Amino acid sequence: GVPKNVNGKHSIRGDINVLLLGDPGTAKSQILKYVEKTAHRAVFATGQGASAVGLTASVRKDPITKEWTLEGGALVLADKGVCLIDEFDKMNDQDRTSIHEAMEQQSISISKAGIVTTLQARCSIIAAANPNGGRYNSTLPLAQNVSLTEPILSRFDILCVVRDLVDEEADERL
Amino acid sequence: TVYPLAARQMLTDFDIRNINKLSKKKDIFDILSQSLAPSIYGHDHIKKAILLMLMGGVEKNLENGSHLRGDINILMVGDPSTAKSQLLRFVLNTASLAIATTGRGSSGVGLTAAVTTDRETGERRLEAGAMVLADRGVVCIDEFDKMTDVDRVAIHEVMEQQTVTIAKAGIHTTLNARCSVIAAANPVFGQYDVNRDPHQNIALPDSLLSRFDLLFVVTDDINEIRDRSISEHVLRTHRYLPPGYLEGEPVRP
Amino acid sequence: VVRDDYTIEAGALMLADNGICCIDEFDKMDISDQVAIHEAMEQQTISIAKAGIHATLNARTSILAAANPVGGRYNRKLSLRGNLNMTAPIMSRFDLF
Amino acid sequence: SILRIAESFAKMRLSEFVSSYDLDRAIKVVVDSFVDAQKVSVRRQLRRSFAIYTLG
Amino acid sequence: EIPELVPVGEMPRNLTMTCDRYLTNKVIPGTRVTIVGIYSIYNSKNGVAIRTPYIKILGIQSDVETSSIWNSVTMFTEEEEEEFLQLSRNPKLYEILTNSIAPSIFGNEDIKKAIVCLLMGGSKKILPDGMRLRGDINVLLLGDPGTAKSQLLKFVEKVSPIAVYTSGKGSSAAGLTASVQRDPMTREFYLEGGAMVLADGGVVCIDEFDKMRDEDRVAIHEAMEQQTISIAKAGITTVLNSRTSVLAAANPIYGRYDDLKSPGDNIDFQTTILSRFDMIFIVKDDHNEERDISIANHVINIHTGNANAMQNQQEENGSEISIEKMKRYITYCRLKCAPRLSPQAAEKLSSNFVTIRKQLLINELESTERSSIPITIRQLEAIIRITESLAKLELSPIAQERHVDEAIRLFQASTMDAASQLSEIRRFEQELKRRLPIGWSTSYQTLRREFVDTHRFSQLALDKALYALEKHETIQLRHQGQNIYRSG
Amino acid sequence: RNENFQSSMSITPIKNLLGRDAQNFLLLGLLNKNFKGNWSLEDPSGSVEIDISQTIPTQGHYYVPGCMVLVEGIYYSVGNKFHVTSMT
Ligand SMILES: Nc1ncnc2c1ncn2[C@@H]1O[C@H](COP(=O)(O)OP(=O)(O)O)[C@@H](O)[C@H]1O
Ligand SMILES: Nc1ncnc2c1ncn2[C@@H]1O[C@H](COP(=O)(O)OP(=O)(O)O)[C@@H](O)[C@H]1O
Ligand SMILES: Nc1ncnc2c1ncn2[C@@H]1O[C@H](COP(=O)(O)OP(=O)(O)O)[C@@H](O)[C@H]1O
Repeated sequence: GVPKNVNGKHSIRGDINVLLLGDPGTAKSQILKYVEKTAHRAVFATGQGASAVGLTASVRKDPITKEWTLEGGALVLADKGVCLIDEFDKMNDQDRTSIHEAMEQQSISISKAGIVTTLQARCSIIAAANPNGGRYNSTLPLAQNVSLTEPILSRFDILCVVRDLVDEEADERL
Repeated sequence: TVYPLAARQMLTDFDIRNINKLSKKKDIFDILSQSLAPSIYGHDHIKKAILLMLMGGVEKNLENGSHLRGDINILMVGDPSTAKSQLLRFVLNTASLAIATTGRGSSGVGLTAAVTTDRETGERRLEAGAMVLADRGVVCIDEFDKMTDVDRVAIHEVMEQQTVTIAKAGIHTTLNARCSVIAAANPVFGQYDVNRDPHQNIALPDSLLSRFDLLFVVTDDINEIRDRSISEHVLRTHRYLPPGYLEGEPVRP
Repeated sequence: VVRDDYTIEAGALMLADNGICCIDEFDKMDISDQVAIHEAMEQQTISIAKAGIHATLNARTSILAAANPVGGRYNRKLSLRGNLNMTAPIMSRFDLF
Repeated sequence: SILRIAESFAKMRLSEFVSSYDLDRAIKVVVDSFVDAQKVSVRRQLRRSFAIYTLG
Repeated sequence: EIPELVPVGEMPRNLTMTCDRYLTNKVIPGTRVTIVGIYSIYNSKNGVAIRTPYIKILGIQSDVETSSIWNSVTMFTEEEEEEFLQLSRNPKLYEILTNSIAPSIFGNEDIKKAIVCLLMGGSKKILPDGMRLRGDINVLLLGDPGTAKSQLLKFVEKVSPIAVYTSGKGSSAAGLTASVQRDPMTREFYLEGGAMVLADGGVVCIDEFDKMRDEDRVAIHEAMEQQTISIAKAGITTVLNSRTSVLAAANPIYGRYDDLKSPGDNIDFQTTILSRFDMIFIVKDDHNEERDISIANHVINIHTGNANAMQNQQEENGSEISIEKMKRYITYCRLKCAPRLSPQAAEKLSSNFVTIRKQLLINELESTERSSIPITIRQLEAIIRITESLAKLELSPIAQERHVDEAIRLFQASTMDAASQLSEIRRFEQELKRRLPIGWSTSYQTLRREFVDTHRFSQLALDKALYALEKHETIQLRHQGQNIYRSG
Repeated sequence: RNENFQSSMSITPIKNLLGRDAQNFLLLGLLNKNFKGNWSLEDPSGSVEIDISQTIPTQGHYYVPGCMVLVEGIYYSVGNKFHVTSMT
């Protein structure tokens, strides 16, 4: 969409974040790789390999003069692009949901090691998650199907539920 | 020239006459107790212990070398807004030498001593931390229930030994610290329990509880009459105007 | 990631590039190893974004694993899913048993 | 989110103004996501509840 | 550089600049400034032909920054001072300041009043015994997502003259408070100020306060309450002053605030940090169709651009003021007015405090466990500071009783509303549904003499279950609360 | 405005009474029967429950609910009640 600035007083996020919840074997990750091929700027992260400060942004001590300098995270490298998370549910909660300010305020506010900085991270986040138990239950609601909580689910604009249903003819054409 | 700016105030003979006149009174302990912090209501025995803390007891050094501590130390544990930190600020202001410290604003090396180079010498030397610079004085510890364990080691070392041994950077030195400690703490829960559980008083180990002479515990029990008395007392406190200043201007028995 | 400023140490999946990674005691593998294998079989990449360093690492690797059943020997009455500690997606990621 | 999905649908056509068709498609996407998120006991009722907004 | 004008995918670049003579000591760190000057090159002691650039400052201008280093000095011009006096003489400046805060956020009127009270602040007082009492209020907005709490944080950071915006995840103990760093050339430790040093005399805003670490939350207690940071690290011990008003936003531990769930389960904060906070605003979503349609129309008018027209027209109407005028009015009201209390106001304040503590007895009787939201003497000091800020809106040196009841209304709307969140109940419900039929009424004295004097139940069971039948809307109350009428 | 109160006692608002245990006070209150069915006195600052066991009323007057009466007596903080000595 379009980010909006109202009178220099109000800010409206313009990017769209999409969560794909589905059964395994439904090609959720190939779409993410296609967005990596397709988007102008595209950053990838998955699992326990994405830290809380691997995303967002971090701070570090330089070997020269031992001064605290900022380091751009995964969301800094997607300032006008797409950040893509694979296996979103199995990632740690501290590592899952450290991205609230980039996915809501489109900004990275940092106050550590004597450094205060309001970075811009206008990120479209495309996540790919799995239901509880490995398979989606059609008779259950969405809330206990996911391990995600209400605020991390609430920012996501489109939540695509995929169910691997056995069909005599859809499997044929597929 | 250098001026101290009077930590050890000079004593005129009129002051000595006043001191020896008031010493003969039977309730000089009460007068000097409620003379400490009239803005603070309650905690009268705590202020009596504060008075006996500022004039700490005599120290006796035996012939065999046992160091018998004459410095009384006080740990105040209890509910929020029971004015423990305000008593810490008062004994900070009214002492001859007072050094404050905080649970998350202290390091164990930063409390005793740190080794650093000197600019005009090009030689390594010690600079004393918080707990050594307050020698023959008081240390005002706030949020004592949440030290890092490294700072707990150094603090417990001073409470059991009164001297710190530094063996690093080619330096083998001992430093004396004959100082008093007043500290404030909250229980391990959000509010203090009236279930008198020994383990949920403080989160610190009982070994550090043992070196504190007076473990005062305060409960902000919810009342009507005494609560109204405290309410009217703090509204009398807020209605004070400092002398020589205009009404409604910012501040610059 | 290794402080030396972080650098990458390759894991045993990466050293078996265009080859075979024979893994023993596959049942009691770690959860970080689980979620890295969850991307490592199909997409053949491991993506690491930690602190200042972010990258994707291509690991074309064919996996041969030998996993003991947990809780003792294999039970012939139970299903093959019951005897193993693996979940559904990493079982579906394997070619054959 | 409906407003950004309508703006993105207008952006896909390279048209600087958003039409009512883009609002209809954005509402259709958001309603379809909400219906697919719901449990199957009430997907028929929820589909018939919002059918007047998407189809017309 | 300005964060609004950074390039894509890069970092803001620090550039070294110099001032000489009377241009020195004019700016506090953290301000936004426009600078005119020459772009010269100087050789540095630190490859080939690399000569580091700098800017020699010829001129400094900043509307957000005033009075250089703060000396409580009146540098406002005379006609602007007369205009500010006219604003202080306005009979409804309270609604003007309420509507000035968040014009593009529907509802949250009590939150806007608490924000204006935070921006004006209380009065710092000095006692002869060294007793320093707080002159700032800290407000925590706890509630569901989608209530625009972080937008209120951003607007508070825009309106306030000294303000910083921080995170809960992006924070640290040495980041919010002052840090101990090392100089490279001298190899000596020195203290560099953090986010609560850059916000000294102003507002610090914290986003996602529920998520900041347990060792990270508790370095703030002396900086919220004692208005100082006492640091004894690396051979340096000092007590820096940090007079920061704290505005924090948070969600509950569960994903949304659930009215069915107990308030103890939703909040895993300690009672200490809620004792330090002054407005504990718990906000919920009731899903009222009128409120949903009103917020829908308001956000539609914001997105289409018609809200730009409505705020631009209402500014010329005179019921709202902009960021710059309200910022300078905040600075003038903090630098000019510091009010006391009338003796008749103290009776009302102490009486309301003992009344709400007696209500806290009733709140903590039947639950038998301690409430997570406490009302202590520091909350009485909070209501005192609210009253003094309400006097500081209109430059009133005396906080009269008219400001006192509004302070009581704000405290009941925030903290008392937050704190108010087997066989006897069913047996009472069956006996009362069989006792009085549909469409007939019964006096409360009849129920008192037949259900308490009989000792069929307790009086607390009666008082709870009458409310329980009231919220079920099958049995309601009529005729000044003295009649119980079955609606049926 | 009357000379008796410009002398005898002074009027305290009702909200200030709760907290003052066992002290004599003189009041002006709107007389009312509350939801509980007991007698109460009300001002714009609040209300208090009273009991009329020990009253010595002024002879020559009428007392009905809705009267604004001068009430002299002692407040007790045990049950939140006000024991009235005299009413006029
Ligand atoms: N139309 C399709 N539907 C489902 N799966 C497909 C389709 N086309 C290809 N695939 C297969 O899906 C696999 C990738 O699935 P992946 O996204 O890794 O599963 P998961 O969603 O569990 O991560 C590919 O190996 C590909 O062969
Ligand atoms: N007379 C009094 N009685 C009780 N509490 C008071 C009194 N005067 C001030 N206080 C409150 O005590 C508080 C300080 O205690 P606190 O900061 O909670 O100590 P700590 O930081 O050790 O927990 C102040 O906020 C002040 O409002
Ligand atoms: N009353 C309102 N008026 C305008 N916009 C609103 C309102 N309520 C919510 N919003 C929008 O919804 C979003 C809510 O985000 P917010 O609740 O501030 O995040 P957090 O849950 O972290 O506090 C904002 O981006 C805002 O634009």
